[PDB]
Amino acid sequence: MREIVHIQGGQCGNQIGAKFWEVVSDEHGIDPTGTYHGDSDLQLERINVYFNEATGGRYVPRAILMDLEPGTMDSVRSGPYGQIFRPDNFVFGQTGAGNNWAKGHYTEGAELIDSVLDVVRKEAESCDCLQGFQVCHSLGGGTGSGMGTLLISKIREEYPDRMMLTFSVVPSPKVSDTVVEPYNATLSVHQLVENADECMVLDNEALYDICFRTLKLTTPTFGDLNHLISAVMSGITCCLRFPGQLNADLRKLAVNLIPFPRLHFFMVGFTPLTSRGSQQYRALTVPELTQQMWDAKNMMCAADPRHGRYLTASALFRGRMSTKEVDEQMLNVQNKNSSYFVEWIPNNVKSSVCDIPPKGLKMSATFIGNSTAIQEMFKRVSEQFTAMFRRKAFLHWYTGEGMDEMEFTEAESNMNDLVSEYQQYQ
Amino acid sequence: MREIVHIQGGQCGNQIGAKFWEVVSDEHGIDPTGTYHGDSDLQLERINVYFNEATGGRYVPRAILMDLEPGTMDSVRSGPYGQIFRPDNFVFGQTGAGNNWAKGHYTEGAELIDSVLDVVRKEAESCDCLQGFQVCHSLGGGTGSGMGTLLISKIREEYPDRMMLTFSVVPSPKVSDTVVEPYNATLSVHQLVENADECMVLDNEALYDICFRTLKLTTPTFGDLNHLISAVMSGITCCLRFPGQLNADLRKLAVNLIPFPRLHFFMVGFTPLTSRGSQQYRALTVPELTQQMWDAKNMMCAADPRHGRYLTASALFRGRMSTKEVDEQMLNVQNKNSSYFVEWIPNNVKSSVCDIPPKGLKMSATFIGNSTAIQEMFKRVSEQFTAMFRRKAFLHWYTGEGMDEMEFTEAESNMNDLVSEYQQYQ
Amino acid sequence: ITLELKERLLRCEKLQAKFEIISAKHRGAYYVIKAAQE
Amino acid sequence: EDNFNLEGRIMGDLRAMEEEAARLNSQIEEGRGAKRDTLAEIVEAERQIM
Amino acid sequence: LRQRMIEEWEAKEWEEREQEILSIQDKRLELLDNALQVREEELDDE
Ligand SMILES: Nc1nc2c(ncn2[C@@H]2O[C@H](COP(=O)(O)OP(=O)(O)O)[C@@H](O)[C@H]2O)c(=O)[nH]1
Ligand SMILES: Nc1nc2c(ncn2[C@@H]2O[C@H](COP(=O)(O)OP(=O)(O)O)[C@@H](O)[C@H]2O)c(=O)[nH]1
Repeated sequence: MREIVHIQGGQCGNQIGAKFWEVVSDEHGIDPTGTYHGDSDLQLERINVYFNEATGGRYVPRAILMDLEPGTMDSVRSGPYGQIFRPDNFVFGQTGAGNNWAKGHYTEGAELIDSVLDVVRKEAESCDCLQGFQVCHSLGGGTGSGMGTLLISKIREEYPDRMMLTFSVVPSPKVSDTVVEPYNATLSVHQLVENADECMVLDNEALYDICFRTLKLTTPTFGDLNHLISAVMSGITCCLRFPGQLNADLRKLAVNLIPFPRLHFFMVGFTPLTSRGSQQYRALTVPELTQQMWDAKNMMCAADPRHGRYLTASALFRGRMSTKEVDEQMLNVQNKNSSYFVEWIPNNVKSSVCDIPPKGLKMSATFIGNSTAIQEMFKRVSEQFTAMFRRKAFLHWYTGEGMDEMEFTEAESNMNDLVSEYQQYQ
Repeated sequence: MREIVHIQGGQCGNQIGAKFWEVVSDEHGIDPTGTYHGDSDLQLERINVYFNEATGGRYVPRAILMDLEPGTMDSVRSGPYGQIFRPDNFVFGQTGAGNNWAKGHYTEGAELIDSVLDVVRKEAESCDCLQGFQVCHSLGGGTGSGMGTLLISKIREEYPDRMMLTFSVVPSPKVSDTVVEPYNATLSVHQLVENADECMVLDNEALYDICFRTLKLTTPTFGDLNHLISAVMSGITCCLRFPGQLNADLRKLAVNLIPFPRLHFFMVGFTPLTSRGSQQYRALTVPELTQQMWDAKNMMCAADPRHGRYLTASALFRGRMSTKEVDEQMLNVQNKNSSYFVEWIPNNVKSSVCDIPPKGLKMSATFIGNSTAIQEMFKRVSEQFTAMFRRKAFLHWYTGEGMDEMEFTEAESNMNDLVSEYQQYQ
Repeated sequence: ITLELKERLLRCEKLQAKFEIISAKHRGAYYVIKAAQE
Repeated sequence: EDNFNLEGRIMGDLRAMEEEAARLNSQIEEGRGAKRDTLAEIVEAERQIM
Repeated sequence: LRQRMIEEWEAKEWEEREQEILSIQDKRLELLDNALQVREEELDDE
């Protein structure tokens, strides 16, 4: 009954969402055509959080899709579980992003977001009780970084109370697949810090390292990375869709994980991640899940958490579980290393349980940590921005489209003060 | 409750351990697939000392293979019973020590030891109560002597209250297969006397003589030598897995045997070993088992115990038996051969009984002697080491790779005082 | 050097256990006062 | 052209040698620190035994 | 009790013995520390 609305923007956002709806639809048991052909009757009870019955059981997912070129909507419709998306939810442009934050957020924003707010508001009226918004987009692009950010501004201006999960991927040195990442990263993070509520930050090098080390894959690709991100995005909302020994709503996650309003850039990881070669050797037990969680090699972001201090953390668990073993593990891990957690907070770790594990498993978890070692993520982009902007590199694409260098300087200043705040709380 | 983790170093160690698991898995009743299909419950009742349950009746051994080549591991996997192993334990490089102690202890050892300690830590943490480790290796190679020595030293710097059963296949001259055996053997025993706590001496010369004389085999390949060594290794440690009238575990054996803080080099036998023609024309009485057990052409060592006194001895019988018969047998042996026993230790011999014999053999026994004849093997390797080292033959392969000359001389001195302590106490 | 340190730590633990067991055996010093008073 | 390429490759090899030298220096400094703190720990162990 | 105030001074003299033990151990431990420094210095030189 607590509604969730999903917003997809950018090519990466569209692909990630087309995989996330894949996982959610298959686990609630709706077949590709759009009807309901599940097995158990416990999944039927909460399909309203993500789906609307139109007429005759043709469930339509409650999602908004946006971009600037039809070359992504074509792929979205082509891919599996493509027919489910309501055809009214394909707001697309005609020009293209161009990787310029100016085109993303100022020029095309005016003629696209004004048109997509109609769809999002109609969806909000169609659903009854909005719990919040979940938006999956990009920070290294033109549509997700700029147009998605301006849409975030407009949505927060409209609904102040609702929470916002911002599933955002960020650029990286080793996997820098384009040459103006710093600009479109700073100009997006400046609004993201002020305007969002839970920043789920991801990347590509972390996902590749996961698919190489933990999953032992041979040729990992965007399909696999998006599958992992989908698994996390389903685990984060498992609680609203299924009952359990101790429920955990989105506002509860925010309250237990945020000690200061602008300190809300979390880092997420999944568990268990085991190879198909050695599926039948490991033991799906709480100590093993917690050992796999609390380590750098599983975090889905380029952060070395042991080079920082976990301010807070949260652990969702799924499966017929004993909260006694769960919280003794969460306390033993906390007391082994008191240095890596902050001094002035007792019980740095929140735990929650649900009684239905995901399809294809029997026992799972999801770790969301508010650490202070995530400052170096933004530090890399900040130093790249300084080096590039000191010589006005590529600056004309921005300063010829209604933008002033004051914007660049202030965005850099905001990133600097945020990273200073993280560094201070250590 | 007690736990043993088994580590295999080098090609010799890997083959011996593979055959050992082939034997012990059968003695516990589990097939190569990993699913129990035996008969009784006395097997399953204490298999937790070796195996871990994975997922519904899939038992995985607690062993770690390790070397510097992929070919040996490929052979081990291709062989029978190799499936049970967890693929995560398979740690290896690609270059190869090449019978070089400097490679096996300083370059490749350094570059693999940090990785291997991760997996040994995983196994030693997944357990509940450790009593000691097992290591299988040679003393005449690079991946086995130097790397095994580095591994056991790294273990001692971490678990300073535990034993290791280091089964060392000593390089025999008449069965030598590489040009520089002593340059490895001396430099390995240097630290074997310092760190390892129960070094079990074995030699291909004595194994081949046993096979030729007693077994009357025609074409003894390494299979049967590994079979004998595995039978000994599985028999030494049944006091844990099986309940006996007089139970004696590893610490009891160590404290009973080792009189002085550095005389841990055991010479080992096993009964009954028969040809399949004379197994129909013999009686397996307890006196007969004891006589074969003390038969000097049955100990797995090239040093005939007639060339010295016995510091102490221990016997481990298997099968329902008579404890008084055991004790009177050993008393008769000691009284008849009183000239071979140390005068300042009354009742130099220890006896233990387990109510389960190795399957097929309705009765069996094992012998662990601490006789002072062990000095023969060490003088017989020291002669070769001095003979080579007088003119620095084959020495540049180590000096250029990082070892000064003084280390070899210090190893000489340590070997000399080790071989001199036995002479002193004889 | 780490080997020596670990050996010394084990010796310290042994002496700890010895002291605690001697305490448990004896008591199970506050007895002399009442002994003399009686 | 060959001399230009040669000079470039020589300069690269140089910076490689200082890279590995810096790695070794850092490791040795770590080891010296570990040795001295281990001596401190052994002194504390003696005090505890006393 | 009044007699206990004598017993508590017995305890005080026992604490004085404890201080004497502390001083003896301090002297011996300082000598041992110097010996350890000497051995380490010789090792480093060699
Ligand atoms: N992990 C991951 N990253 C992606 C995927 N697709 C695209 N990306 C990256 O995310 C960024 C998304 O920005 P972009 O595609 O240019 O946005 P748009 O072209 O304006 O719609 C790109 O620069 C890609 O490098 C994906 O499926 N998985
Ligand atoms: N029992 C047994 N011994 C072996 C086998 N193969 C080699 N050896 C012995 O092991 C010694 C060689 O040690 P090796 O495993 O090569 O050490 P490495 O050179 O470091 O790899 C030789 O002296 C052989 O006598 C085997 O299959 N079984």
